[PDB]
Amino acid sequence: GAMGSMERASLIQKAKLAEQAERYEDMAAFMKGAVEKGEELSCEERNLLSVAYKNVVGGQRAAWRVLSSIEQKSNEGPEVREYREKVETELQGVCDTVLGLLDSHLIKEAGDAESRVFYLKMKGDYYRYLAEVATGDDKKRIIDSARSAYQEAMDISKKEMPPTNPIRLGLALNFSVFHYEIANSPEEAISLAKTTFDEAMADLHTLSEDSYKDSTLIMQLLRDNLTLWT
Amino acid sequence: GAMGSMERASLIQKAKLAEQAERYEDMAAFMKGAVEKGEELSCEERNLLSVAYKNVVGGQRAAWRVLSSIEQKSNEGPEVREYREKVETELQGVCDTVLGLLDSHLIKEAGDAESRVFYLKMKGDYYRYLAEVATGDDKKRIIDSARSAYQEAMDISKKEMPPTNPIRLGLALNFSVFHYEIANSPEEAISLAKTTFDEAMADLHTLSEDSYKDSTLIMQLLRDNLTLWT
Amino acid sequence: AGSIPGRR
Amino acid sequence: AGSIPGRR
Repeated sequence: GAMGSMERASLIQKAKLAEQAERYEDMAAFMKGAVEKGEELSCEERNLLSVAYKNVVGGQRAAWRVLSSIEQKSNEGPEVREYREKVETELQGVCDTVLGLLDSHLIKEAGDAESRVFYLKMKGDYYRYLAEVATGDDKKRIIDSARSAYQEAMDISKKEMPPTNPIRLGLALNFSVFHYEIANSPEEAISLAKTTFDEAMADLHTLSEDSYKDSTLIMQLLRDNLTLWT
Repeated sequence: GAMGSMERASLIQKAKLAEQAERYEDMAAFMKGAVEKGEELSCEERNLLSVAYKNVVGGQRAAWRVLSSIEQKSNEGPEVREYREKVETELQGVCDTVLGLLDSHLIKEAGDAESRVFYLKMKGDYYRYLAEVATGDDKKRIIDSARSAYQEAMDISKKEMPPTNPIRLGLALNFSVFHYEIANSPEEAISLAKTTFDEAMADLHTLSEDSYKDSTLIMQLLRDNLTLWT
Repeated sequence: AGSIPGRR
Repeated sequence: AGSIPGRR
């Protein structure tokens, strides 16, 4: 595409530079170019792809929430709605771009549990971001697409990864947020966070000091949500 | 231009929304569209224009400095230089865009001291940002363009504004930074900051509580620089 | 509710 | 050295 004339290794190097410079739009464009070279991604490369798009869409979501709040207060000229719609359309375009990379062809080529779970978690997340802005029409279908991606990732992670694996933990955290914030299922969110936390606690004894630090950091996020929800 | 079909008042409203959403690139595009309607800008509108572009170019400058530091360490593949050059070219394009708005036709239509000084300070600032990345060729000419804009603004401000006026104070602050960081004239920087601070102090008695707060906030920045430079 | 954050 | 900052 736009990055078709740049070497894969140069795109990866530039994505790392863009991260250091906090240029996340550039980072995402470099990683899109790398994915479109057609080769599978290593663990580090998958993280670069996810970090780039999470930061781009995170800024869009924060702006959408500011504008949606102003619009709701205005509804209690067309400019606030028009501008919220502009940001919303841009956000949807970024989510569709990520989902398109996962569908062409990252997921189908991902055979190891670590890569397949990582990509299915991403698919759940980007459908979840689409669901946050969706209103009634395909809102149900978007929610089901998120749920289905998260569920397949959960099924694989429970069979193939230990309960302390950081991707398994982050998948459970984000699926619990999906249940609480999107699916109107706070009891399912609380149950998932509690079971995930407890099963990780029981497996910490198997870990090195560095892996212990990685796993306990995500467990604290599960605990923080449980404290907010209970 | 790109905003030619949107009403001036709608562009201004959307610039304010973009500021609230921290969408500074959008903010700058809305304000460019407003300027290109051809009418003079009010005080509030001038601030929106300046805030938008200062934030856009501020992020570019921070990224350029990260990349320039990495490149210098690498010089003690072509990717770091190439990416620094990409960011540099984007930064130069934003500066050229602002300078083009000032030249077509904000400055020539600005007859009151408040508007003319504000725009000449901007012209100094954007040439200063071009100078930060310039290397030898027109580096001298860019520096002289910044100096000339700041000097004309200083001459008007000293004749037409009180020593506590916030734009007069910020102009002096930024011209002192120009002397220290660009023109290799630290003694001129220190002298300007000290004289500006002392003449403002002597005029504070004339101010209301709110104007006192505005002026003393900028005076503290002059003092902070003097503390770093001495 | 907090999800996995963006990197540092 | 600090110049005028961007808005809040």
